[PDB]
This record gives sequence, structure tokens and C-alpha cells, in this order.
Amino acid sequence: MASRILLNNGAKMPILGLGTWKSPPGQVTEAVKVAIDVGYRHIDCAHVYQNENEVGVAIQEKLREQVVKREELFIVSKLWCTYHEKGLVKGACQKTLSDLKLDYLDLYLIHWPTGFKPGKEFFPLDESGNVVPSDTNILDTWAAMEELVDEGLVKAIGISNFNHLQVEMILNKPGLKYKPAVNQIECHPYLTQEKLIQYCQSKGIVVTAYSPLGSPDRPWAKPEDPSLLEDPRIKAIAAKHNKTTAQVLIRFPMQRNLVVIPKSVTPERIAENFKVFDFELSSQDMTTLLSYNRNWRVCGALSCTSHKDYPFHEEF
Ligand SMILES: NC(=O)c1ccc[n+]([C@@H]2O[C@H](COP(=O)([O-])OP(=O)(O)OC[C@H]3O[C@@H](n4cnc5c(N)ncnc54)[C@H](OP(=O)(O)O)[C@@H]3O)[C@@H](O)[C@H]2O)c1
Repeated sequence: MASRILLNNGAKMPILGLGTWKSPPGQVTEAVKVAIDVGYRHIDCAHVYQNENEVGVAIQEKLREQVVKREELFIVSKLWCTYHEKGLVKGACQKTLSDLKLDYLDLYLIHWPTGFKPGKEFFPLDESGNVVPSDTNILDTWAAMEELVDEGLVKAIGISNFNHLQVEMILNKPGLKYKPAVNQIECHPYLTQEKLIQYCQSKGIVVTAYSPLGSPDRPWAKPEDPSLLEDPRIKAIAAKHNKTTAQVLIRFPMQRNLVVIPKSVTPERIAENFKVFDFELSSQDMTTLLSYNRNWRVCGALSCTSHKDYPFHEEF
């Protein structure tokens, strides 16, 4: 298992990264410092997570300490839904760069295919609770992303939570200049994503698996929801390999040629989650884990279900 995967922009992306959604601002600086100290070279960020300033403090300190060089890091962020308009994309990217204290991103993603009305609120609502869309379309937002490459702000551009017809819309865009390098999607044994993964990989688009542990800290969790980390069948596979359940859940996407971005703020877990390059799941293990699919989504975008670009009506 090599540590990096080749993207269709010619750059190499570390297959293991640190997630930062829900990482409290008063803990994420230490989390990222520890991660870099124990070998992580890829951090997954987003403006909407409201902690990029604190992530940036950690990155900058480790660069200043010469623990790593900038070229060895792979920093990812995402354009939030209220910035899909042509005239807002550059400023949104620049705010993320300023907060992360970087002069380029390795990868910048359209966070969701749905554009929302610009303004201070990340989820602008009408008086009856529906998200207010913007009349921007995917293709014009993509052209704005391409301009970021040509201005030197980002090395690669990609998409997140795009279904296969939305990916196809970009691939078929008139005048397409840069293909998406990555589609970042939810993926784990309860949402195995075979169809969308095969489609993206067949087009040379690398898939990143988010919520690989089932996001046990997601704010809308209910006690009755399935729990990957507690699933006795997954625990049994981990026991057989003398690894933790989380380690199996991280190794699983790696062996499907995916990038994976588990989140933790706990130093011991940050280190544990990186120790996944020393064992192999068998083909039988892989097929058994795939068999647990139940089309269960952590991130269903349930308040956007009437948006014209809502991604999860299509089968994939
Ligand atoms: N593009 C998108 O729309 C999108 C959506 C969702 C997520 N993401 C990205 O993907 C990242 C990962 O997904 P996620 O944050 O939803 O959840 P996740 O990585 O599946 O799970 C994170 C949770 O697992 C716990 N955990 C981590 N390592 C563990 C271990 N070894 N043993 C036991 N528990 C462990 C963490 O606890 P502690 O932190 O307390 O240790 C935290 O509660 C996000 O942070 C974000 O960067 C992107």
C-alpha cells in the first residue's frame, strides 16, 4: 500500500488524511499538530466548519518548526453553498487561504452541488423553513473553480456530494478546461457506493470517503441508529487481524483505491488511525464488509430535498 494516489492533475494525494468537521476550535490546533507529528500529511478542511483559522495555526507552526515542508502537505478545503456565484468564488477561496495561512490549496472542492442565496447565513431560510436557492448552476460554478487554478490559488479542483449525473454534467461541460480531480462522498460499510465509485474511477476521478467511521459525533445522531464501531461483525474482523475496529474501517476504503479522512481530536486515536499501513484485509474480508451496505447516510442533506440540484434523489 503506497501512501499517495496519483490525481489527474499530475499531483500525488496522501490516501489518509485528518478530518476536521466538529473538531472544536480549542482542540483542533493540537489535533492537527499531533497528526503532523505522527505522520499525517493531508488535512481535510472547510470554511463551513468554522475552524480553519485554528487549523491554520497548527499548519503554520509545523512549517515554522520544520517538521514538514509545504510541498509535503496536501491541504484540502471546500467552497460553501452560499458562494456559488461567479463573483464570490475567488473571495471565498481567499478567505480560506488567509485563515489557513497558506498561499495555495492542494485541492479545492465544490462542497455540495446545491447553491444557496448569498449572505451571512450558511443556510438561508424562507419564512417557512426551506433553504433559499441561488440560480447559479453547477457548470458556471465549475468555470469559476477553473479560474482559481489559472490564478495559482489552488493546484487541483474537485467536487463533493455529486451524484453520477452531476459528475457527468461537468465532464460533458462545453469548453471544459480541467476535469474534477476528486469527488468526496460519504462511504463506509453501511453506504458502500459501488456504482458511484466505479463511475468516478472509470473517468479517472479519485474518490475520497468521508465519515468512514459512521460519524458517531454527528449532531443529529439518534440512539437507535446503526453503529459501525460497535458492529460485532466488524469487531470480529478487527480481532482476527489484531487491529481496532476503527483501523479496519480506515483500511477498507484504502483497499478500494479510495482516499479516507477519519476525524479525531483525541491524540491517541489520531495516532492509532494512522497505523493502517501494516496489515491487509483479504478479498473475502473486503467482500464481507461490502455486504453490510444498507444505504444509510450520515449526511442526507434533508433540508435541501426540493433544491433542483439535490444530489440524493438519483440512485447514484
Ligand atoms: N464533504 C462533505 O460533505 C463532508 C461531510 C462529512 C464529513 N466530511 C469530512 O470527513 C471527515 C470525517 O467524517 P466525520 O467527521 O463525519 O466522522 P468520522 O471520521 O466517521 O468519525 C469521527 C468520530 O469518530 C471518533 N473516532 C475517531 N477515531 C476513533 C477511534 N480510533 N476509535 C473510536 N472513535 C474514534 C471521533 O471521536 P474524537 O474526535 O472524540 O476522537 C469522532 O466522534 C470530517 O471531519 C470532514 O473532514 C466531509
